[PDB]
Amino acid sequence: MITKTSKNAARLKRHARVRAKLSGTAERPRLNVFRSNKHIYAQIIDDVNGVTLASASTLDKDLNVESTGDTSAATKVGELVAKRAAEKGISDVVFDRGGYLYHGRVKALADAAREAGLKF
Amino acid sequence: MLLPKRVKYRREHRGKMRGRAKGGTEVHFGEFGIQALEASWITNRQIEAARIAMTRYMKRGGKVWIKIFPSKPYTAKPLEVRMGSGKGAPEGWVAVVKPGKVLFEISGVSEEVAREALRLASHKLPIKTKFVKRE
Amino acid sequence: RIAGVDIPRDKRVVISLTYIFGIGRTTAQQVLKEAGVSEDTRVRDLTEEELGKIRDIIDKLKVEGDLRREVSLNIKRLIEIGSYRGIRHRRGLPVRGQNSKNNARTRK
Amino acid sequence: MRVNITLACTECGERNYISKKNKRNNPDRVEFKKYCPRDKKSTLHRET
Amino acid sequence: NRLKEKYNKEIAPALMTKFNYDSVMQVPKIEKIVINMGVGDAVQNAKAIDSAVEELTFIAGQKPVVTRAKKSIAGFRLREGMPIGAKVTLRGERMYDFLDKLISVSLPRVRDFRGVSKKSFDGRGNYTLGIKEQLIFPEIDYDKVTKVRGMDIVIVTTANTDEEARELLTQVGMPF
Amino acid sequence: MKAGIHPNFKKATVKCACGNEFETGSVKEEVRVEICSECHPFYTGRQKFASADGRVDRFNKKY
RNA sequence: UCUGUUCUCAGUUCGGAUCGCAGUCUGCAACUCGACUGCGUGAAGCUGGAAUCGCUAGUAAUCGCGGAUCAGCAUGCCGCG
RNA sequence: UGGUGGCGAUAGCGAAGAGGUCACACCCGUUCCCAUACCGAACACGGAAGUUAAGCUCUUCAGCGCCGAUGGUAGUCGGGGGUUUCCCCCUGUGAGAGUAGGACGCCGCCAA
RNA sequence: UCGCCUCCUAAAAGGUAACGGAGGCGCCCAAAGGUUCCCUCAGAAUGGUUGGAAAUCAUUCGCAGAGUGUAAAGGCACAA
Repeated sequence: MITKTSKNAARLKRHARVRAKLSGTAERPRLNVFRSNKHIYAQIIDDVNGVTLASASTLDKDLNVESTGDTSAATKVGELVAKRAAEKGISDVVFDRGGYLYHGRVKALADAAREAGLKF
Repeated sequence: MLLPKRVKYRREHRGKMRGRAKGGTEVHFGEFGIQALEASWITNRQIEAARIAMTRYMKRGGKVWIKIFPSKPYTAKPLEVRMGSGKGAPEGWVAVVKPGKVLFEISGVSEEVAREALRLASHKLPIKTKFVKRE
Repeated sequence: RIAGVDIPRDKRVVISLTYIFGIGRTTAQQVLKEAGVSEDTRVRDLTEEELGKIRDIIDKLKVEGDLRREVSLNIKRLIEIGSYRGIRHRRGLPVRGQNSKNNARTRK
Repeated sequence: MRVNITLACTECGERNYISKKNKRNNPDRVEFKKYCPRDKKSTLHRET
Repeated sequence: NRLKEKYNKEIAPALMTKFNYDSVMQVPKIEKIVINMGVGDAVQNAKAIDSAVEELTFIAGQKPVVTRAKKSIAGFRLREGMPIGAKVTLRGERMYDFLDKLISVSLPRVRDFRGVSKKSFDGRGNYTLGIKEQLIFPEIDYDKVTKVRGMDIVIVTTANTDEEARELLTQVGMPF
Repeated sequence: MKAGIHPNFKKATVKCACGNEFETGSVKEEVRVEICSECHPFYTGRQKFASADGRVDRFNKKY
């Protein structure tokens, strides 16, 4: 039983490290990502009251993507959270990676936000 | 001849004594103990003289059970010098003793011989002194 | 190579086989006479079948570490027997008996 | 052993800058990129 | 590949049904093999690192990593700087290729090998071999090779106790 | 997997003196084997040659 | 000594001492303490400072051969080529 | 059930027992993105054979650790005495592991 | 001994003397700065080489014993 370190512990460590200099306030919220190996989640968080303005996930009941976690599906769920902002217009947000490096599905999510015009 | 083999700072303040001892208020390790009533300084030579008195009178025992160790160094200037120009040289070591301090503990020796040994050695210390037995 | 240790390459086999432990010139002569290598052979030119059969005949003979452990076993047997001659090996003095004062200088 | 260096700008010739450097560790002539207030931009600066 | 299929097919189910594990996939498995040089001649000859960079690149298909002395020792004349030793780590299929090359040619090519002791573990189930010569395969340039020094092999498994690792390496084929 | 610094290896084959074939990857393509596991008697159950060499002098003077 | 092949300058096919195994002979008996043989092992030694020895018509140097004390034991000694 | 915040560890470290069809995570392969001075161990890319033992969530314990009052003392602001390298009395204040006990969780918002 | 820094004396804010008790400074760094990204040491136990209490490795424990350019004090492993 050689000790393999868990992914989530190191991810919470580096997520606290990136959280230490940014936190989504009122009218300046935080866009947070989870990149679990079957589904992709995005949230808009206000820090001072602990509320969620909008959120989006690949396990949603319409306009599903077959690959369920491809970067194409990440661009799709970026489009969905863009329409969630379109009902609830904030039109600016600070991106918060999970410590997930800015190359992957998080990069496709960010690029979907840029293409839809969500100001980072 | 009781010596701390290493000390951080070889010169330190004389200090002030007031109030009872923090610990050592009861004889716990032997069965007859001796207590201080008045607070003063007790030196290496006084500890050694009391131990020689006890051991040489009893000529037997479990052990002697000295309960204090001198850590405080005291300093003296050399004789006949104009006073000042720096603190003097360390001369010896002192165990600080507050009232209610057990000084020596005795186990395994009977009643009157223990009484005689503790009287004989308490006469060799500068402080007023009382016998005590373990509850 | 042959006994797990290397061989010289550009000399004759009846001499080159004496390099490996526990086997010698007369022994190499008498094994290679019946092996039929004509006593002048470079190892750069040979055949695998003759290499295999010399491999098994030097495998059957007492070559590689077994002579070392055999003489070690006999000499340690002599140590726990003691019996003078073991004391001579332990002290390093000459054993077969000689004038121990005059030369005695191959040992110690 | 550190020495004082004035740093003249490349094209204009106004120093505006001093620094400390070790001639044992850096025997070459140092090249920096520093703002020149006469030239109104960051310009390469020469060790004199 | 081949040892993956072999490992699964006649090591995993036999021992898991022998010792009645609660899940199949908690079977012990060899995790990696790490090779150490520890060559302390860099004070005397500092240029001897690329020496056996060549034949550790001959052993494994990827380059070794030069180790780093974490402090300075005066009695060994080791200042800080001038790094000592060389390490490499093998995992995946390259580790299984190393076990094939270690079993097939290397231990028979060792000409004094006897059955190793049972108590050669580190106490938890992770094994260390020491091999005193560079003689693994005959294209090691033994004829004009420079040094005759040794090699440290540490095989590391996920077996928590010693008995599981012992029976696993008997199923691999280590002679004891 | 940095290309250009790892030495290339091919799918190599392993040929024994007994004609055994085995597969590996190495710098070379085909490797000679002088002695192999199933040829060495130590692997093959009990030892064969040192079994004959394992005798001791059991005070055999009687001849 | 005279004709052929090899080694090609090396601690080597030099050199043979110590060591284990197995023997032959002599003798009541080869451990203390004999000689010799077959093996294997192969050591120091790459012509040696201060100084120092012998040698003038077979002389030095080499190569052997006998003999004497003695059951057996020469590199000692005597003699011969 | 997951994601995500606040509360001093009354939230911890451990000892036991369940769970996975949805999720989470193990696993599988490096074809290009990327990467390890060594590598798919991590960082990535894209799939889902089987797998709850671990990560995770629940039920229990005072083993360890943590929190912790009432009178009790030591110290002391302010008065007043004494044989004054220090003691004693007053209207007040009031310590610290030690015991009363608490506790191996309490509140939000989105997706089931 | 004469200037500057740090601790105690310094009497729970700040300040406070003595020829009182301990040290240090008259520099170093073109990275030993700035930013972006990623972790975790000191020590101990056990296995294996010339490897030796102690070169290098692998595993386990390890809230800080180690680091933090240099003296000390205050801070820091959500890194300083």
